Amino acid sequence: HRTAPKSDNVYLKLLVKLYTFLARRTDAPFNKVVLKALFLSKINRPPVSVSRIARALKQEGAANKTVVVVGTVTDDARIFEFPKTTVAALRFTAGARAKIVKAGGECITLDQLAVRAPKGQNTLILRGPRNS
Amino acid sequence: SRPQVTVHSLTGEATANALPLPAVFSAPIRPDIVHTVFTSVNKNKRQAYAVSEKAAFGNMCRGGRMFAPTKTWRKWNVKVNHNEKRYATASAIAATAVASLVLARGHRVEKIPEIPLVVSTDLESIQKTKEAVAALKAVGAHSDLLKVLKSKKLRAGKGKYRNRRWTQRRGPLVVYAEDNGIVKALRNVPGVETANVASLNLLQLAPGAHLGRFVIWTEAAFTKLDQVWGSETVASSKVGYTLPSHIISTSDVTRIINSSEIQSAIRPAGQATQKRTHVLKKNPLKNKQVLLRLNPYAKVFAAEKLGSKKAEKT
Amino acid sequence: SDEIVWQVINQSFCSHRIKAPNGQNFCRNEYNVTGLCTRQSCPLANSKYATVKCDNGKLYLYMKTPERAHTPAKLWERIKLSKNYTKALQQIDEHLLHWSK
RNA sequence: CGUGGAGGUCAGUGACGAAGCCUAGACCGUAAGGUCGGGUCGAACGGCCUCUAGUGCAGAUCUUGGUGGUAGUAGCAAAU
RNA sequence: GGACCAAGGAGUCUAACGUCUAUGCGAGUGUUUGGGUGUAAAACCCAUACGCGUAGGUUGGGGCCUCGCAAGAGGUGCACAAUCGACCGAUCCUGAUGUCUUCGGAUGGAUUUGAGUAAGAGCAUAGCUGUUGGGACCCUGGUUCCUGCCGAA
RNA sequence: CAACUUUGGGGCCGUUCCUUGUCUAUGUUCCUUGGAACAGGACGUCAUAGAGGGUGAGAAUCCCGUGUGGCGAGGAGUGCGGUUCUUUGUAAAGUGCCUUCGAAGAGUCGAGUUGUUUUGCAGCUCUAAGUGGGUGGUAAAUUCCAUCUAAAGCUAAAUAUUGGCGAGAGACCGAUAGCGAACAAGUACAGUGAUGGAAAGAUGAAAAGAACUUUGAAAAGAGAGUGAAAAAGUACGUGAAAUUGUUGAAAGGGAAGGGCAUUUGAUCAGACAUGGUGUUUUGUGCCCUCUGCUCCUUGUGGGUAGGGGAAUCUCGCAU
Ligand SMILES: [Zn+2]
Repeated sequence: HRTAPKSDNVYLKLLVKLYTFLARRTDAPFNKVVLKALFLSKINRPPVSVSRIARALKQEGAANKTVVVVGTVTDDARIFEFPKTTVAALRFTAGARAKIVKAGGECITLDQLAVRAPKGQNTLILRGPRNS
Repeated sequence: SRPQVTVHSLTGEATANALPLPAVFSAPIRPDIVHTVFTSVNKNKRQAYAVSEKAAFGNMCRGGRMFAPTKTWRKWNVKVNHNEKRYATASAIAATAVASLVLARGHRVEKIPEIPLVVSTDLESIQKTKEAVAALKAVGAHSDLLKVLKSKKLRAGKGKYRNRRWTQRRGPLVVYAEDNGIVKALRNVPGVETANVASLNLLQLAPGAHLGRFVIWTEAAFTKLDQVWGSETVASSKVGYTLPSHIISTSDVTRIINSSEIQSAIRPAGQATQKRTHVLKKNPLKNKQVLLRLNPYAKVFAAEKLGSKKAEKT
Repeated sequence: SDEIVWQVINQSFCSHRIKAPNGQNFCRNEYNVTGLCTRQSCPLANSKYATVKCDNGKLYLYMKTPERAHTPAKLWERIKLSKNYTKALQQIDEHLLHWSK
């Protein structure tokens, strides 16, 4: 479909340049997935609730994994207990950002994510549940 | 990204006091959003126009009614999301610090003390034009003023005789906390426009949607910018507003690429331009050198001459 | 910020940039070494920079450091070049030691 | 690609000649078109990044204006 | 359909739903009826309301991890899909404990049901476009620049 | 009954409002070009005035204004602010308590019908009540409760305004557009009338609008002259195409057009090109030496003076 972001956010195009350097110069399929996810529209980037993130952290062997969201991490007050984990994403709503910080966790940008996992070591990628 | 900025005297020199950055200059710079907001804001001060209602009968006809009589109820003003408009203003304010942007727009700021240029609040208390112009001489924005003054040209359009006769470039923008006669003093000099910190007009900020007009700050205004936009320390003074975040922390991508650890994790690179192989086909069965890069048996084949070999008489 | 400043200068209005009939671009930036307005070329988009430039008679090497991104009056450093052509090229290679090609 | 207008910019061009017109003058564009020479001419006008539209004509027995042949013909109050 | 030539001359605007895209914020979102402010039809700030939305298993499977020189193996598994479930509402029978003589639904069934639960995604602005209506391209006829790509009945 | 509490009317002068009048900055400094500087360059001054216009071309500084304030003048006037003159006569009013009373919209309400409207209104006929009447919920019901006073009247402001009287603006049109009408446009004209309804802007800075001679009925010329320009002559800025005339060239003889390709003929373009490398001569300077001064970005810096020397070296320049 898109071979380029149809957006004109400059910082987004910067991350596209960074991850296209990675997706050329790495052999992990991770950065290719990240590049293909960066092209997605607002409909094709559905938001991810932090409740869905914690329900994802209920998976086996994932507690020392990091989570990556190409999209927006949104808050949900329907959860109380949220684990201390590391979340990297594009955008953070201030409620979800305070949930992650208040749980002792970490709000990460995708540049710092690339610095931490250039080959995508020990990661998780979550997609929002699209209906319409 | 330095912590603080030296205030400058009206005589123009490094005053010993310095002021920390108001962290508004750390805002994301989004010229797409500045552009989209700027179009709609520039569509605001517009007066409608129309043809007469009933005043042959053909659009093709001489003197007939025209195709599509221009009606007043075509949309003139454009509604803008308030956070989005504030975001455009914040990106403009952050862009004014940089001054590679200010040179990139076109300003004569090559001999000014520093960026963002901050003068004492005593500047506000000037009430005469000649003193404030001499003050801007003492600053070093004189060349920008002379640029604006030379730049007065006549408008090429018909709108010359629609009360829009003359045109000229824009110059410095003076930001004050409080008027003390400064806005009357700078009113007569061309190209200079003053602004309270509360307003900070985007049209005055990024004229023509080009980021980074040359902006002069007074000392109290520069402190007051923290009050106006907030920080992580000072709240906002705007109801439920936050100085917005970055999606990428480091502004330099090539720094990240060439850092150390990406440079550790990455395979070796190519020649950075491709070595052309086989630019032209050399046929075998002639050109015996390319026959010899193939089939090394061909040499001893020709040596023994097996193509003309005599069989046994059996 | 340099790549942000560059993409502003590139994708939006570089005031020094001139558009040729060919399509090629040209900065009227007085410090620009090549005539062009490209990524390496704009002095506004790069903080480490250098330029041979003449004041009335004598030719000066002009150095630009990221250390002086602020204070643009004190921005450019000036070096008097020798009248010996060989010596002045040697001076260039000295002051641009550990510097890019 | 072109047109009117608008914001920014080129401290753009211009009475030592802008715009327009002509050009059995040259050039660049695949083209839409653009650039220059020369002549005429007298007062404004362009390039770039954007905005905006009353924005592109061969026809519609289109509208208006101008000019042909018919034809020195018909014909002599065809208007005088 | 045409004597020629010049100029003018034909899909504009608006309203209501709809897709797509971009942007801001995000379970919220929407300043501009209005008030305050102003260098004054601009910009700037905003009280109260209002609008719209919100209020289990198995099989895979992007990847990721481990091991393996590699090939491959094992594990955890995004989105989404299929299955088997469960529950809610309905569906038609069972009709208890009680029962004001006609009230009652307890329990157990049965199929489908549903943009159902089983952990949100929307609001606003802009752009391009689809349908409808306002004279709505102009008056059967006409309907204004180029190039590239795709291209039927 | 007890107290308290209160007084109205003028004048005048200000103020307020309207209508005006008047005053209130800074170059016409040198040079070039131009018919004309208001253009270009150099040097300036004002500014709470760099809006706009005019002046022979883009005028802050030439003029009018503009901006800031000032001084008037004539009215309107009770809006209030001072003064000043008077106003009482058992005058008028207000609050609490006590006592005694304690009167209101009828051809209306309503009902029927008809028309009209989508329930009112109108007509016709009938036509009331006074703890009354109107209207709405309510019910565990021989209900309760709610809420107003119709059939008399006035009332600013927030509102509409394609008219009037004025202003101020425009991402509007620039003479086939924009009003039909930028002009002696509702005109000329047409129609018996009601009515319909055009076309038509630009000499020049100044008319300086062509003295005078001559042809010529007269129209038009030709000499001449003005003008920066009649390649601006009241047919007049600029002056396209269609179409016309003359001359030149070529072709054709009842010939139509283009496309390719080439000759011939005519014709145009076609260096302000004239240097580099090495060596050598002499001279000069940021070259050498000595003695300084100065700016900070204080270094791998920048500017700059004086005298001496090339006798030797060396760089650049000139030769
Ligand atoms: Zn550039």
